[PDB]
Amino acid sequence: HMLGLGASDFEFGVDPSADPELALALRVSMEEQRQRQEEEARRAAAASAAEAGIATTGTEDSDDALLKMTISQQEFGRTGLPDLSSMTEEEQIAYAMQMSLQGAEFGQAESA
Amino acid sequence: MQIFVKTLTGKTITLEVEPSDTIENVKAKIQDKEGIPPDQQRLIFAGKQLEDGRTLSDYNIQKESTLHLVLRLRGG
Repeated sequence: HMLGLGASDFEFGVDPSADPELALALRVSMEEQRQRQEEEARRAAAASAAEAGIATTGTEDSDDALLKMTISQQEFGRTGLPDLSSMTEEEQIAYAMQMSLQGAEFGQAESA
Repeated sequence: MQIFVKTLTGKTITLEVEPSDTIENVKAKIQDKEGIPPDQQRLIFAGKQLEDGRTLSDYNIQKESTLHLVLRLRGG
């Protein structure tokens, strides 16, 4: 006999009820995957439901209201500036670079 | 020579610099004029960012040139 397939096939490989650490580990991973296929199966069904079956479906009380109410409180929140600390040095750089090359350019642009 | 720098607030400042001056020296000049840290000052010209190791002449910047100033957020 040897230890290749005799007494070396029980290392936490006999049953899930033989250890609450392996039973919960496999139960926590199975539930996590379900959340990904769920939030992805619910959002996908809702998007396609607003194209062929615009009628009721599950949650359609404030569809455009959520689109307007969300952009109404955000778009109406201090808009007298192109934002500064809300972006980055590169985003702010795009602003200065976007105006720098857009100053004196009457014939010399980016032609090939 | 003298040059102008426009900030995100459309404010333009006039400074006295030479073509052999480095960009880092230009940022220090803006700080002494306003009070902003040179580490957060960025100079942009013709769509090209100026490098602290490069001089104004390297970017063909001549007197009365208009440079753009940007804020850099990377210092804690």
